[PDB]
Amino acid sequence: LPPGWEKAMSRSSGRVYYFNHITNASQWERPEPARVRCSHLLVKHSQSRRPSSWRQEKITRTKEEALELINGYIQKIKSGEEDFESLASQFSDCSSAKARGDLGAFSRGQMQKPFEDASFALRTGEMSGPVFTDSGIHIILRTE
Ligand SMILES: O=C(O)CN(Cc1ccccc1)C(=O)c1nc(-c2ccccc2)[nH]c1C(=O)O
Repeated sequence: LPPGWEKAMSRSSGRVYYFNHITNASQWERPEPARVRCSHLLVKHSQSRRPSSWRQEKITRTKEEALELINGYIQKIKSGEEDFESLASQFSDCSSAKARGDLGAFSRGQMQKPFEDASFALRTGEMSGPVFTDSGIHIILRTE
């Protein structure tokens, strides 16, 4: 299977699913360019490198509370109840929020390493699960 993918078994159902340990993506169905383009939604927490954003001068949520927020945004995006662009614009603690989280194109050697690795392991159109860096917790959408 492509880079990072392993076969696993569901806790509730017993059905096979697939888990990517590089993007933290998981999906039911069976699953490198010089440059990729991604958007993200960042949720900072009290242990972030810079616990401050356009949304909130002092970010005080714990890492666990950030992960809970991230997982709720993933659920809404996957259900189609909200789209990624809209939750990024509204809720991302990154300054790219004002561009629907779009970061433009980048190559390896530019981003923090867990962000880069996840970005380059996603398929075009594919969204990560929670990705952790010193900025905080991310949802990454690879758009090209
Ligand atoms: O201030 C910055 O520009 C970067 N920081 C603080 C920081 C500083 C050094 C290392 C890691 C994080 C952030 O926490 C941050 N990271 C991002 C980020 C992370 C991954 C991809 C794109 C943007 N955005 C932000 C932001 O405030 O707007």
